[PDB]
Amino acid sequence: NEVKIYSLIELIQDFEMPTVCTTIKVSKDGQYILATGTYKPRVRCYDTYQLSLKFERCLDSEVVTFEILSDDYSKIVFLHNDRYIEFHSQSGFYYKTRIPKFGRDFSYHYPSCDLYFVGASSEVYRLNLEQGRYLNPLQTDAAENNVCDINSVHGLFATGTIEGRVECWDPRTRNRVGLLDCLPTISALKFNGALTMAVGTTTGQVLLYDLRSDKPLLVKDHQYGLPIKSVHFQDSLDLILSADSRIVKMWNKNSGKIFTSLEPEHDLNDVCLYPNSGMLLTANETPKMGIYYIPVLGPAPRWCSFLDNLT
Amino acid sequence: DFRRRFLALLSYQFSTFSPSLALNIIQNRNMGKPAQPALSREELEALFLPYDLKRLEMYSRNMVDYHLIMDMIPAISRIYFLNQLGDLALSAAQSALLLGIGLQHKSVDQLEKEIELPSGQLMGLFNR
Amino acid sequence: DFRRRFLALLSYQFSTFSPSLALNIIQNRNMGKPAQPALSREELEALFLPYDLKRLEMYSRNMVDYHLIMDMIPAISRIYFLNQLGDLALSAAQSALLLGIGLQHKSVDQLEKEIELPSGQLMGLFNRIIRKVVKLFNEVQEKA
Amino acid sequence: ASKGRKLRFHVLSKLLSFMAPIDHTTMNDDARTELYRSLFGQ
Amino acid sequence: VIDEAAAIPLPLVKSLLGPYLVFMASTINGYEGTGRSLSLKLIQQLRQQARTLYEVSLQESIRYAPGDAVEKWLNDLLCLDCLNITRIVSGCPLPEACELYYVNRDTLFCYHKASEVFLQRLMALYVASHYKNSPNDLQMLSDAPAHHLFCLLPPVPPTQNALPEVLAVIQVCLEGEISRQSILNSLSRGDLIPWTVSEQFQDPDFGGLSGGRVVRIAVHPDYQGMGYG
Repeated sequence: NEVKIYSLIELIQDFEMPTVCTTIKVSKDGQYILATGTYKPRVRCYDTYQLSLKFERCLDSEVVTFEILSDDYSKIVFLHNDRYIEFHSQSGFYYKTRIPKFGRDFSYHYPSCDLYFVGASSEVYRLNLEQGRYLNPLQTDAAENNVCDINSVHGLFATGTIEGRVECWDPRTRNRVGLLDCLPTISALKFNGALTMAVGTTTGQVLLYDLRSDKPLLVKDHQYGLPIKSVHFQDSLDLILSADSRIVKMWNKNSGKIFTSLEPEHDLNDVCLYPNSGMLLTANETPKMGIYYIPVLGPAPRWCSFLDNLT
Repeated sequence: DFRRRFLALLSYQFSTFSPSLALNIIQNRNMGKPAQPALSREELEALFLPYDLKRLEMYSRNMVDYHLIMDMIPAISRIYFLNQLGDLALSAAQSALLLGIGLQHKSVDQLEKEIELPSGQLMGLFNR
Repeated sequence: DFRRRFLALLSYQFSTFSPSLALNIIQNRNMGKPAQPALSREELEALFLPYDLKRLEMYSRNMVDYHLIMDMIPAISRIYFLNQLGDLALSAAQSALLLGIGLQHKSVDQLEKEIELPSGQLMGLFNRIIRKVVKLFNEVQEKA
Repeated sequence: ASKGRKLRFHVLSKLLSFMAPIDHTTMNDDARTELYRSLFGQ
Repeated sequence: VIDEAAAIPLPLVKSLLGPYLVFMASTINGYEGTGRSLSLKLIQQLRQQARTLYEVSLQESIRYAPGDAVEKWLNDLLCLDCLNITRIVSGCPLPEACELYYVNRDTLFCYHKASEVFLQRLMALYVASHYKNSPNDLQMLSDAPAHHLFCLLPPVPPTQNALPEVLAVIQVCLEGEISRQSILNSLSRGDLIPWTVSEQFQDPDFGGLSGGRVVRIAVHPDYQGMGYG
């Protein structure tokens, strides 16, 4: 418990959504950090070099989740609870379209320009992006689908289901390569590497899965019954980050030794880790967004290089 | 015996080794050897003179230039990597920085390319 | 204070200095320095382990590979230039040979260019140096 | 079909050539098929 | 121009490329030809790196007619030809359901037809990740004592073919059991570990302990990095 996590004067000015922050994310380059929140749903982009917000864009409805397609801030896709998909170019709003049924989560396959919609239907919608035409559907044969993820290493698509079964599909030829069986539904699904996979459950269990073996390599159980929203992987220290509303748990990939735990004042909607840094970004049920720095986990980010001197 | 040999030989032909690679050799089994006692008062007085220890604490406050304490760093680096001095809870970047300066005798600008951190940040890590 | 600082800093940016140049900085006739206390049993044992002292002793008979005792030399050279270790009666060429390898951490071939003497003769010089050192190590060992 | 309840496949003009196919896959195609056959207990 | 381009290490090849015109030549399934894993690694790098890449292959001998009987007889005798290392069997559980096996050296080097095919499978795998294949090690593996062979196989079904597919092979040579009086004489004047460790640490007691060394570890080129190692 000798980790001495610090909490943050103002690294970025006006890092403050009016009431709450729904989702926090970072770009591939690391130049831009994006956040969305209630009220008057906004998309606010903060430049790391300038330590200020680049722009703020109000939206019609609350955004469940968004994906940064471009390397920079130019191209963003928003999913709405009103079945609305909004595309944003560098200028601003570009186009808006509907999805036949409500969408829980979506993932984009960078090869072939196919974006997959997982929602309140048995079928998982596919939208080709080089040609605007909607592609042929794939039938998952499950009443409700919760989450989806795409493997970067070899392009494998897996969708979570309400029955608790993970079904793996192939983006090429659109056939079901395999299926996995494991009452609680799948809260979070994450791919790490070629061969490692993680399943989150609403009861509060983190199950690490190998693609080749049905049995889980390791299981970690949150004592609270709250579901875990986000599961993240940190390669350098082999630390797996599992986050729920009450607390954030960071533990080792092998043998399940716990690194440290952080409990904030308010519940977390989302958590984010800046690449190759000990800095942690959290979105809370508070106008402020929490910023935490762990010196042990990694060095300070380059744009915040003086933080190491300040400690 | 090998572990003490490798520290002395870093300055002849093993300086070309990247600090991360040399650090991996020193630390193995994901565990520590039999714990030696913390650095003794008699050993401190032999290694560092009272005027020498006077310099270190004055630099820790003034903080102006690290060239004053450059002669101490080869002496300090040996103690930390011999499993003496207890544990200082140094990070991966901080530990690699100590090995580069104390044992491989690399300058800060040279280490900046190896560590890939900015030279201003490496000074602050060295400050801690 | 300056003299002890110079010995440690020969690794940092003073290695480019020629061994003859660094030797004059260390030793000044104007300020005669009394000999520092010789190694006690406590000091010698702390500096060198029994298996370390064994390796130096057997190599003196062998003089074969030169790479077993290379780790010793930075430790040995510091004692000689700190006015400890009694008197070794080292010659000017021998003392420069110890300074380059022990403190500047130069290879024999690179130090050969600076010294300009033939490498085989330098290898003979160093065997003479360590023979004096290991002999004095035993005298301290025998004294107790 | 009302309010876009039923999916329609008309071409979208604004979405045309919105992105370019970019792929970084280390696994060769032969390795993928062998891995896919052996997934889980299969 | 880079001759024997496959033989030199890959990072050194990357610097030699530069912005100028480059000619390279590589060796396959020859007396000194490189393994399949390294040659494929190099040729993949050239494709990945307005460069216009050209590939030419040479398949007719300069001294004798193609299809020579003596050339074919010599090649398979010394196992100098690299082929497909093995047919890819169905993917197996990595840390769970693979069992090592002990290969008999006496029945392997006898010239039954079933034995010969397994040897060609094994030698192609053995020199896959090797910079320059030496036919001497085939002789050394053949007749020198204590060079034991071990291979792990997929879990065998009740029905099987004649020859199982081999994923990994490890070669162990036993050393040690040297008298103390012997080790003292060498220090003043049977593998690398007993002599070097005794020399460095000046320990006569070490050497009387018995142990083996892992001479080589090889994994199938398609399967490198999965956990057979």
